[PDB]
Amino acid sequence: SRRTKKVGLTGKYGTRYGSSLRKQIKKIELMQHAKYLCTFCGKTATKRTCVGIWKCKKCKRKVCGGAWSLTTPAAVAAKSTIIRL
Amino acid sequence: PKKRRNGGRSKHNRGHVNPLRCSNCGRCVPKDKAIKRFNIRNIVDTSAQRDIKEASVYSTFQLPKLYIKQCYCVSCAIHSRFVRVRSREQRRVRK
Amino acid sequence: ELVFGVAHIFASFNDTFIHVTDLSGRETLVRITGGMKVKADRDESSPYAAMMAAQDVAARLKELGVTAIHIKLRASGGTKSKTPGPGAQSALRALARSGLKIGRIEDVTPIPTDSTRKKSGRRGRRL
Amino acid sequence: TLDNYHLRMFCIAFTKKRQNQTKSTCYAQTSQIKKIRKKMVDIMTAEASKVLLKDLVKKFIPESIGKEIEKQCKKIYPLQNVLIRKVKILKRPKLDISKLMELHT
Amino acid sequence: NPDPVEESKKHKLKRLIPTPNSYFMDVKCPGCLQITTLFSHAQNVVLCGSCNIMLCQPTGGKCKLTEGCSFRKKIE
Amino acid sequence: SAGDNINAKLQLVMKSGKYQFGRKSCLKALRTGKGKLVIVSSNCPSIQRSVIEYYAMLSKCGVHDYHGDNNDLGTACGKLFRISCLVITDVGDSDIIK
Amino acid sequence: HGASRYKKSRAKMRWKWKKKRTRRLQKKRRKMRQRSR
Amino acid sequence: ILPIGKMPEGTLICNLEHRTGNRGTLVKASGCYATVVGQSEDGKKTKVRL
Amino acid sequence: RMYGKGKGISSSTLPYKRKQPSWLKQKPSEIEDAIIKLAKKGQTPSQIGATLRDNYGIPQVKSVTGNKILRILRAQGIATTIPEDLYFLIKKAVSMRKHLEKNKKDKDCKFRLILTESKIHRISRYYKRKKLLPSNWKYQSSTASALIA
RNA sequence: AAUAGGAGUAGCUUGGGGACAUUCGUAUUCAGAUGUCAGAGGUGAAAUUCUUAGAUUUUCUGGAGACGAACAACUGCGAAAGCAUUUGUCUAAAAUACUUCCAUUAAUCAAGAACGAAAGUUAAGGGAGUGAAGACGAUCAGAUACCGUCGUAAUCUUAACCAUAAACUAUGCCGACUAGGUGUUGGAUGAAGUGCUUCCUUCAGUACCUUAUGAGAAAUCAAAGUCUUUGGGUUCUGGGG
Repeated sequence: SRRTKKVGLTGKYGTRYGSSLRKQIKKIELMQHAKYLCTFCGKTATKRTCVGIWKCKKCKRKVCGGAWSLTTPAAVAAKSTIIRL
Repeated sequence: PKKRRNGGRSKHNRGHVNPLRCSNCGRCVPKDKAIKRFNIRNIVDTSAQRDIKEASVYSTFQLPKLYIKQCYCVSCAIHSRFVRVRSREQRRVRK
Repeated sequence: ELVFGVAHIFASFNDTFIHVTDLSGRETLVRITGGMKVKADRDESSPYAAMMAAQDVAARLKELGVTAIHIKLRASGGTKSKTPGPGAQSALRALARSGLKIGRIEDVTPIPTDSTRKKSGRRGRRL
Repeated sequence: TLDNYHLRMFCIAFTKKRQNQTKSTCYAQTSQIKKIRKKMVDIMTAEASKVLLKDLVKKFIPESIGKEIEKQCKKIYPLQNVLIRKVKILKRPKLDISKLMELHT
Repeated sequence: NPDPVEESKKHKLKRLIPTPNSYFMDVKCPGCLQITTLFSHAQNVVLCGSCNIMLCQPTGGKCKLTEGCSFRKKIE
Repeated sequence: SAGDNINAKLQLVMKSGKYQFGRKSCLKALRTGKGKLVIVSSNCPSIQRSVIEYYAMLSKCGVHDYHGDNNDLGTACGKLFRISCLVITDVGDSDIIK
Repeated sequence: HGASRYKKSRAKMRWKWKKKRTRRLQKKRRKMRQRSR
Repeated sequence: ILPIGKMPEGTLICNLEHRTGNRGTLVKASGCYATVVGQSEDGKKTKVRL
Repeated sequence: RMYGKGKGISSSTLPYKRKQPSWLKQKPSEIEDAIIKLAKKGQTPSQIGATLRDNYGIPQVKSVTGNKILRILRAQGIATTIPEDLYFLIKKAVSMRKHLEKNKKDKDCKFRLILTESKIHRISRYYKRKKLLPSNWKYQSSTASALIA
C-alpha cells in the first residue's frame, strides 16, 4: 500500500537478493496472486491453485492455463484459427 | 534568405505525411515534397512498332503501354536533368 | 492452323532473359538467358547480345516446331525497380524481325500493391 | 453460385462528369462513395447468388453486371467505366465429368 | 449612410438591424379541416392536429414542408 | 442497429415496463405465464438455459439470446450483480419482442 | 553556446559531435567523481 | 485427439507419437507445441515442426 | 469559442419588436398552462422552448409573457434542482468515463474527459457562486451517476 | 441576449479524428511441387556471394510475417505528437440552421497535471523484408567509409517505461480594425440547365497571384500592418562572444 515507496509486495524478500531480479519477481508475483474473472460464472474469484491449474472458487471448476496467469497469446491465436474456417 | 515559403512541399494544415523512397537510389523523401513524373511510354521503338505490326496476328494492334509513376529525390532529379536551378523570380512559376 | 507458345522476357540491368514455354507456361521450350550468348560472359548483356539470344530462341523454337509467340514482359524484379532492362526493346524487336507471328503482348512484371523497404539506408545509395 | 462454386469478385468504378462541370475536379463525397460501394456489392452479390457458374461466366463477357451497376449508380452519383477487375475461385467443385461434358458438348 | 444598400439585408444573420431570416406559414391539407400556424426553420417534426397524417418535415436549412399540402405565408 | 435496439428496449422496460431478474423469479413468471419475453445470456449455464427454454416453449412465450455476459446484462440494467436471465412481465412503450 | 546550439554557419566543428564528445566526457568525469568519493 | 494427416497446416498441436501408436511420446513438456507445416500429395506422409 | 479552434456565429437573430404577434392574442394563463403541460410531461426547459416554437407555433415566452420560462417554473416552485446544461454535460462525461474504463488506449477520450470535467468544475463554481448549488457541494466522478439519477 | 461565452435541438452534416472488433488485396519471403538445362547473382569494373545434390527462370498450390501503391493533390482530419483496405461497434468534433435555453458564466494563466515522433531501456511474442553492431570482397596511398554480398540488436504487435527532436506556419494566445483579384474545402440562400445537376449570393475553413503614400536592416511580410503619429488584454522569453 503506502508503506513502501516503490518496492511493494517483494518487500517480503527485503534487502537480500539483487534488485532487478526483485523487480522481475514483482511482476510475476503480482500476476500469480491476482484474482481473475471466471468466464463461466461472472465473478472475480479465479485463482491459481497449482502450477498449471486455475480454479474458480464460486463455481468450483478447474481450468488448465499458463504458469503465472490464465492465458498465453499462443492458444488464443490457435483457437481463433480453428474457429474461422 | 529563407528560400522556401512553403518548404518545397504541401506543408499546409498537416504534420506528418509519409516518405516514399527514390526510384533512382532509395533516398527517403516526403510524398508532398517528392518530384513525380508519370511516364506513359511504349516499350516499342518506331522500327520495332513497324516490325510488330507486320509480324502481328490480327490487323488490330493493342500497343502495349508502360505506366510507371517514377519518383525522384531532389539530388537525383537535378543530376539526371528532371529539373533546373531556375532563377529567384522564376522559382514561383507553375507552368 | 498455327501454334502459340509464350515468350517470357525478364529484363534487368545485369541481364535480359528470354525464356519461351508452352501456352500454359507449365512446360519449358528454351532457356537462353542473355549472358550465355554474350561472348565473354560479363557486362550487362547489350542490345546486340539481346538480339542474338532472341535469334537463337527463334531458330530453336522453329526447330522444335512452334510458329507463334505471345510475349510476357517483366521489368527489373518489380520491387527493386519497374524499369525495363536494357536489352528488352532489342529482344522484342528481334522476335518481331525474326519472322515469328506475334500474338498478345503484356507486361506481367510482379507489381507491389503495397510497399516495403529496399537495400541502402534512408539516405539512399550515395554512389 | 447455385451450382455450389464460391467465388470472390472485384468491381472498379470511376466518377462521371454529367451535364455541366465548370469545376475541373469531379471527385465524389466519402459518404456518397461509401453508399455507391455498398450498393455495388449488393448488386454483385445478387447477380452472382441467383445463377449457376456457367451463366455467371456468360454475364461477365458483355459486362451485364457492370451495366446494372451503372444504371443504379447514376441515381446516387454518375459513374463511368464500371468493370470487373478480377474474379478468383474460393471453393470450386472439381469433380463430375458428366456435368463438364454436358456443358462442353 | 449604410442604409440605401439593398444587398446587405440578406447577408449572414446579423445586419444593420438584425431581424429573423425565418418566417411563419399558414398550412392546410385537404381532409383535415384545418389551416394551421407553422414555422419555416422549425426543428421538431409536425403532424396534423385533427388526424394522424404528417404536416411539415423540417430538415437542415429552413424546412422542406411536404407537397401534400398548400401553404399561405403568414405575416404581420 | 440490433445492440442499440435491445439496449433502448431494456431502458424502456426499466423506465415504464415491469421486469424481474434471476432464475427463480423468471421460472415462477414463466409457469404463471404473465411474462412475455425472457432475455438470457449465453453465459447462463447450459442446463439452466435449457430448462428456461423448455419452460418458455411450454408456456408458448418468447426467449431472446443476449450477446453479452451475465454481468453485462446487469450493467445494462445498472446493477452490480449478474442478471444472467431476466423476464419482462409488462412491456415498455416500445414492445421488446416486436 | 546559446539556445541556438546548432546553426553551423561559419568555421566550427559539428554541434552534434561536440554534444556527443562532451556527453562522453561528462560520463567519464561522473565516473571519476563517483570513484573518488 | 486427431491423426496428424487430418490437421490443417499452421495448427498448433502437442503430444505427438514418436512413431504411430506410441501414445504422445514427443512434445509434452510445459508450454510446448508442434506445428503442422505441410501435407504430402499422396497423403502418406505429413510434415511437422518440433 | 472556449476550447475549440472555431468561432462559428450561427445563433438566434431575434426581431426588433418585443410586442406579441398579430396571430396570437392568448392570455398569460394559456401560455403558462401550455408550458406546465410540457413540464409535467417530463420535458426539460430548452426542449419546452423548442417545442413551444414548433409544436404550439408561439413566439418565445419572454416576448409573449414578459417573463422567462425558468422563472415561471421557479415561481410555481417546480423548477429542477440540477441545471439542464449541467445534466447533459455530466451525462456526456459519465459516458466518456464508462468508455474509458473499457478502453485505456483512447487518448482523445481521456483528453476530452479531463476537459469536460474541467468545464463542469467551472460551471459548478459559477452555480455555487450564484447560490444554485450548496456551499458544501463539490463535483466528484464517483457520485456523478447519483447526480444525474 | 454582447456578430462575448456556455447549453440545447435539427439535418441518410462532414471528415485518412480517437479506440475496439472485423476483413481484403497484393507483392516479398518460405515450404510443397513443376518443367527446364549452365551458369546466375552482383557494380565505376569486378570480386565476395549462390549454382549439377538442378541455381536462376516459368507456372501452380499452401504457409508466414509485412505493407496499403495507383487513385492522391501548393487535398481532408487531428490540441500537438499524429492520422490513409472492407464492414460493424463504442466514442468524440466543428461549421451550418434556430423569433430554443441559460444570463456573465469570460480572456490569458506562475504552481500542478494531462497527452507527447524517432531512438533507447525491461518483459513476452514475431524476426518477412530492411538492418546500428559485426563479418567478409573490393575500392584506395591508407578505408576501421562510401560500393558489393552476408548479417546478429533493432524495425512490428502486446505489456511497461522513457519525456526529448530543425517536436517549424523557424512567427505565443486571445480580441478588434484594416485590400484587391484568382482559387479551393465544408454548410445555408436564390436562379437556369436536364426531383437532381450546374451557376449566383452568403457563412466558416483554406491557399495562391498582384498591390501595399502599410511595415521592415533588407530578404520578405496582408502580417512581420493600424507602433517615437510609440499604451486592445495577457502569459513566456533575450540582454556581446
